[PDB]
Amino acid sequence: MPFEVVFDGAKEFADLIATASNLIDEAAFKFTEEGISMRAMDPSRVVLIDLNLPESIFSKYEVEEPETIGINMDQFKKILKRGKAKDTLILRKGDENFLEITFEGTAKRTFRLPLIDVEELELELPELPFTAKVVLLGEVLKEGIKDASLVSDAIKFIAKENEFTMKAEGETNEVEIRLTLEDEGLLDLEVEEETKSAYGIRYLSDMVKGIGKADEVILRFGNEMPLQMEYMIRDEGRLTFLLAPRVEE
Amino acid sequence: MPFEVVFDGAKEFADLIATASNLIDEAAFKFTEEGISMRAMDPSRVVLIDLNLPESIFSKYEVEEPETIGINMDQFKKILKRGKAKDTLILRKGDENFLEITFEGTAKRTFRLPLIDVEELELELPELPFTAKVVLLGEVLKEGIKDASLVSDAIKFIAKENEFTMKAEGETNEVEIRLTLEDEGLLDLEVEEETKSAYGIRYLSDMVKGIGKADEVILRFGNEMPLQMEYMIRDEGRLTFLLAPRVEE
Amino acid sequence: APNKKYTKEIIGGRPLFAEPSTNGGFRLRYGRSWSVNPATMLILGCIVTPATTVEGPIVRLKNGSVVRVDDYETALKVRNEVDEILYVGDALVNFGDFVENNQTLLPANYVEEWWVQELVQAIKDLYEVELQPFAENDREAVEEAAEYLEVDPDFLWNLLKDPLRVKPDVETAIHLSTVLDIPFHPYYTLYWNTLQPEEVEELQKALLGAQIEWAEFRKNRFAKKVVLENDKNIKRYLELLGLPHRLERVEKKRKVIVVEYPWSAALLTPLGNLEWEFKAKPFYTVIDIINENNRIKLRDRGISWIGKPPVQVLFPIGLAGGQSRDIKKAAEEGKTARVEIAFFKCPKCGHVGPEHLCPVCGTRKELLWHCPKCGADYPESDAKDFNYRCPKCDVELKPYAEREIKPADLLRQAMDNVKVYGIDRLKGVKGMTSGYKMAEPLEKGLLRVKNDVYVFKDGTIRFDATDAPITHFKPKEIGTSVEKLRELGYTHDFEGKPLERDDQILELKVQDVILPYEAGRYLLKVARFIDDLLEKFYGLPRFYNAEKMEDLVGHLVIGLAPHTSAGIIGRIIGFSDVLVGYAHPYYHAAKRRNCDGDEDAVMLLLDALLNFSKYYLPEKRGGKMDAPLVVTTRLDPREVDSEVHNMDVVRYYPLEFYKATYELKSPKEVKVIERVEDGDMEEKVARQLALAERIRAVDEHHVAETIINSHLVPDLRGNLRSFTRQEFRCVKCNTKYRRPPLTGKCPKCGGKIVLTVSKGAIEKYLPTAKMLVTKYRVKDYTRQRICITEKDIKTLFEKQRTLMGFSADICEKMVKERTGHS
Amino acid sequence: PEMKAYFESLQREIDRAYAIARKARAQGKDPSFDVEVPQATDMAGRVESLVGPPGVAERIRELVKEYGKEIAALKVVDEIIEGKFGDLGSKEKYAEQAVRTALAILTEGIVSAPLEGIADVKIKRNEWADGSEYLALYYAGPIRSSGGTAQALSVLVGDYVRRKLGLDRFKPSDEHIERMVEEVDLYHRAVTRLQYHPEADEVRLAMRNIPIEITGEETDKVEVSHRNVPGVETNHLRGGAI
DNA sequence: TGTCGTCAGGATTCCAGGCAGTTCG
DNA sequence: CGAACTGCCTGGAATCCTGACGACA
Ligand SMILES: [Zn+2]
Ligand SMILES: [Zn+2]
Repeated sequence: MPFEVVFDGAKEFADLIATASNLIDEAAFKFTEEGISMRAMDPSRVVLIDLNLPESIFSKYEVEEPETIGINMDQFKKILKRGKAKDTLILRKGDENFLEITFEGTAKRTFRLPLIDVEELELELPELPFTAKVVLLGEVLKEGIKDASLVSDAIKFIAKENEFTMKAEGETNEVEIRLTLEDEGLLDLEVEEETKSAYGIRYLSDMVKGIGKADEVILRFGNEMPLQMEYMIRDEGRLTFLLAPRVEE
Repeated sequence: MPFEVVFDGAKEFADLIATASNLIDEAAFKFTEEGISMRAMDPSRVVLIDLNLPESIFSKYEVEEPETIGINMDQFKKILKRGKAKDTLILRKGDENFLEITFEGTAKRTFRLPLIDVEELELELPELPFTAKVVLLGEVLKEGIKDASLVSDAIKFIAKENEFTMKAEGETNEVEIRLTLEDEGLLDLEVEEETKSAYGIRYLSDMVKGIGKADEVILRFGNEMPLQMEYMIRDEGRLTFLLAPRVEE
Repeated sequence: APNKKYTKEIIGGRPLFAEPSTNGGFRLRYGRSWSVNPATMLILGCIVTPATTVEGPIVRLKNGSVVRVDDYETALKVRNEVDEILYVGDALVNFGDFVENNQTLLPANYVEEWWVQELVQAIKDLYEVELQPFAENDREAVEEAAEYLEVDPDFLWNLLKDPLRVKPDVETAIHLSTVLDIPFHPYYTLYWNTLQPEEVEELQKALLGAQIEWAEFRKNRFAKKVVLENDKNIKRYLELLGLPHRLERVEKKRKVIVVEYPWSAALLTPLGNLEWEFKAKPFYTVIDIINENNRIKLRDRGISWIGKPPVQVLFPIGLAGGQSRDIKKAAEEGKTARVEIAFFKCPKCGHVGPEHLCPVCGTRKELLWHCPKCGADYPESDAKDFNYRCPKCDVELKPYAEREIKPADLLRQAMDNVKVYGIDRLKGVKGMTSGYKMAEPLEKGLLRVKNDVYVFKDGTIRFDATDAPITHFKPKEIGTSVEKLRELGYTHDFEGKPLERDDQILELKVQDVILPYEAGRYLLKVARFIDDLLEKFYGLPRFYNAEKMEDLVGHLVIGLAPHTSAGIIGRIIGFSDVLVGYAHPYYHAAKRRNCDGDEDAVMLLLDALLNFSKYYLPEKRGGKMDAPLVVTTRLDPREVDSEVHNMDVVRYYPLEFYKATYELKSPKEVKVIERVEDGDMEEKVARQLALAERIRAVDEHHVAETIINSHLVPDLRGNLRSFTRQEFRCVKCNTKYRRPPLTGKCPKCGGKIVLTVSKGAIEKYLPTAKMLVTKYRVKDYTRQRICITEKDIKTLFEKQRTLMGFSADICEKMVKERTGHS
Repeated sequence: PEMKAYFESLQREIDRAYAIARKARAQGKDPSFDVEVPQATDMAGRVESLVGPPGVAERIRELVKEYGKEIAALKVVDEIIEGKFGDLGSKEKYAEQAVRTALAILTEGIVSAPLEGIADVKIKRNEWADGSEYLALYYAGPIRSSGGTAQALSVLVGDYVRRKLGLDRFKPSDEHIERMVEEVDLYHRAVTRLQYHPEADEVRLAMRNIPIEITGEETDKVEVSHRNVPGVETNHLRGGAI
């Protein structure tokens, strides 16, 4: 139960947990000898967020025993609003339900909070054949989704051999973006067959606005199977969103 | 009663007037041969905001008769909000019930405004002997007061030898800030006993919205004594906030 | 009558949620002419009334022990660690209530006052000792009584002063009971009126199989403590008895209970220290069997079971103001206004305007008359000379006319009149209900706006307040000093003794006010506005000169209830700390209680004298009241005839009716009566917490309700009717209601048209019924649930689904169950 | 004892406030020159300020304090109908004033029902069956919560003034009783919940027992099945009379 | 006459990219 | 002699208390 994690500057982790809170409120961080893990489902059982951070991310990391703790997303969002980019985040926990967040600098800050428990059921996602993989930049996808957000909500991604297309249909508007290997927004392609699927972009737009511009993304999808967008944190941690498309035309 | 003030640093004057006005409306300006004094008053009658600006800071400070005039700086904040950093300001008053504001950086901007009349009695500050004198800058107190306001409603100040602790207490989460010699922003302090006081942020986070950075803020208080928070600019201009101790026993 | 009342109580609140442990009734304390202890309200549906000076209920905590609620501190301490509610407490209902429709007599109880009255009467007729009960006794009488009863004279004095406060020890109680064979002590008498003697036999067996230690006092072979094991018998009635015991766990046994004195003797001495043998006999209650197998007869204790728009100023703008109708906005825009208003005319200056006095000159302008049909104008003299008839148009001469005016430039007059320009938000009226549609002081309206107070459509300033009279009055509670009452005019107490003690129980004064801090602050703001206006209107010195909360105590205010055209004048003597208050039976009569409103509006005399005008009353229709036309202050309650009847009302217990209560007497016996007289979050949380506390009280055993369906089915029908009607309204074109046929946009306003969806309420009410049907299973409503869910589904026609679904739903479960059963 | 002196001091302060208000209103900056809220002397003053007439206070006090309030009000209404203090208009106006004064006296002058809730009272004849009479009681807004006791007392005083005037018994027609029971069931089932669920036979017995017919006013825009009923100006719902 | 939902709306603070001042081969 | 690296600061936008509306009992 007791642990201590010290890191000089955690604005990335702050905005990450802010996006997780905007996604869902009930979340439990499992602390194991390897690091931290979290898996948040959806109240409408349509979206799944997963994150893992090993012990090669923060500066100081001392854990006693692997367990599962819970932190309120509202109480955390009421905490990250004071995180300076040049601060030293220190998360301390003992045996009692007291969580300490410490910051060292021009004034020693220390906030104590109660620790409630979360009992969300965890189940391993079954393996599914992707048949479509691609690695792109985050800024291009973010600006495309922000340009196609106001016209409609169903954005259609089509992928063929060395070809990608992001389109936005409708009745009084149409948007189209082409992507090839010699373009300025595609890093690499691993397409297998001709796939095409339309997805909603509310949670998409929120989660891609929460992520910075220089970060990269890896999309895995198929014909009509759910999409998985993954990315890496400091080349050590992993974070993946997963959500199914719509059946309509 | 005619007088005139030609000043350079209109941006500094405007932000200082806004900071004096961010707290509360009432403000009696006293024009004297020794300088410009000001006593700002509130309906709560708990906080008195007395500033003094001498002739050394003013570029051209010409007086003919010392007089007091009561104004609310809320309606006057519209004109001083707009303005560059390097310019010339001229505040003139004559025998008529009008005030002339000349703005000249590179062109002419004259403003003839009416003179409102508010009736209030000047109350002298209680110069009680204290046992705690701590000097700092504005950023630390700004952060602490904003954290207390957005977290809870009660706060307790405890001063000991080279140790200034402020415990913001509420119901769920509890904040604490520590000030020691390691903080380069914190200056020396005169403290002989463990001075304890209690405050709230019901009317404290206002002036924070106007607190700058290059202004040395000294605070004098004792064991549950009225806090005299004076702050100096350019080693010549002074502005003190005298507040009664909102303590609970 | 009691069964009929219990059945008719189903018309309101969640039905079929009665506690099986304690019967559905409160205590009966006969008083001349309801009140429940606030401890039950803190531990927690009808009209409420506070009574804090009495005892409270008894419950059990999380530790397993049982304790009773006594005072506010302990109530607030244990108001969160409760496990199950056993008893409801001892609330007071009286006999002087004007109840009709053959309300039968509620069974009374053996009270301590009646008990000690019987005791003193018995000792008086036996040992020939005269005494005066219900008060402090005389020296010689109390001395001879103490000598006869082996008690202390000061203790007897304190007992006669207050028997509930000064409770005697059970040892001396049984000692004095052994001399007269009087019934048992009620306060230390459990409720046994709901147990079977066959189960009582097992109780005595478990008591014999337990541990017991004794202690005796003055030839009374009573006891000292009983240690029992909770597994020796069924703990159902052992917990339903409602006795404070102590629980112990680490004693070589899982559940151990211990009852010490003065709580173990209260259960052992009625059983005769387990000396005689108990037997089961039908048609004879446990108390009857006890009185049979004992030389002492007892009585019963628990037998009484009874059961927008927020307009501020009056400025007619109509559509010229649109929706907000901001005079500042209108002045900035510089637009006209077509109003049907009455204009004035000055004989000297000649200016025309809707104001009363002409501010340009020093006189007041007169009112001109105009025929709206024709184009003629005539003054009041010509109007009264021409018999109020115009030769051009044969219409009655009306003072007002319909024409255009420019408040944009007309506002400068009011500005220079008020001389103060402190205003942030201020709007005028939209419609006029009066026939003459007279004006309103714009200066007073601007002053009210700058004071930032509320107002109704009446035309004056009145604020709501809730009060409830009580039988006594205490300066300690009302917050007034002895010297303050002396300089007020009080020189003696309710018994003639001088006023020296702050805790002096007094009779309820007529002109006293227990009024909350919010009402006090509103009255302070009203007085500030009043002094400002009287210093800015005519230059009058401040009469009240009130600037603090305590300075208002002493002046006079006026109360008024709906359907009451007369304002009751009261004096400002008192205050309040709680959100409620108290009143007087004369200030609050039946016409002010059953008048479609319990609260009453308060006002100041100067406010009425300065802002009251009959022209503020509508022509034909009217609100909850007409107008505070006349003040009234004289309510002489038989001064020279029945002053004793008016004064002698508090703290009397009729021994005659207490003895003659179990004989099925007629409650309508006027002779005996005269003889004895002589959003969503708060509501949802409250409903869920009420259900939870009812479940804790009934020990997790309940059924479904009916008012949920009585709210849902009309909601569904109204929702369907609104969806089939679809009456729209243009946004800026606020008056022109657009037809349900869509024409794209409003032809007079090229924008969206606000529609009446009315679908957000049912979408939020559905989870309530879902959680209710998930917690409790009931029939006859799963059809309604599936119908409303499918209605929402096919009105929207859940378009996305993953490979792993399995959405848990008791609705789908019951649907599949019924499908398989079909 | 000293309570009389305390009330005298209270009325002295009230008179001081009244003199202050009069000195203020002496300038005349409002269309009003007299005191709008005067102090009542007794129930006689209350009923005189409510409906008047201004000067029957002496007779009211004499009758009440000499013979009891009930027969006092009875004789007062008798005198008002007979016109002892003079004439005030027509017989309909006399009956209206008598009913209003009687109701204000029996209610002690607290309820404004006869003041504004019941606007006018007229007598109308039956031009269909035999020429009997009905009270056209033009009501108003503030009558929907007039109070059950006040409504019963108004019915009593109406029957009393009808017996005084000597009118004929109205013949309850089939269409009249049908529309009455229709309005009753409509108000009970759709308009608003009722405090006492009535019965068809009971309301029929009541409508047959009322000697002269009663015709109220309009309440809401709800029609009936039998359109154009003789006697009523429209076919709306008389929920107020119900 | 009490309650409950929706909508827009303008005033507010927070975030981000352009204008400006500044130390590096 | 040019290029990143900040302050900062003002535009753009998300948030929200207030002011309209309709629904039931
Ligand atoms: Zn004039
Ligand atoms: Zn005419």
